[PDB]
Amino acid sequence: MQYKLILNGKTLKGETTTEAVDAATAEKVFKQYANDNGVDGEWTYDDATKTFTVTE
Repeated sequence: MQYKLILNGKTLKGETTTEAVDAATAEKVFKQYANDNGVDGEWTYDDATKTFTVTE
C-alpha cells in the first residue's frame, strides 16, 4: 500500500516513506517533496517493487 524512497546522494543520504491509496498520489508526493528540496541527479522507477530512488 505504501512505497519507500531511497536517497543515494554524493554528500547527502537518507530514507523516507509515505502511505497512499493511489500510486499517482504517492509518486507525486515523492517527486514533489524531493523536487522542492532541489534534488538533482537520476531517478529510478521499479514497477516490480513499486519503489523509487534518486541518485546524485
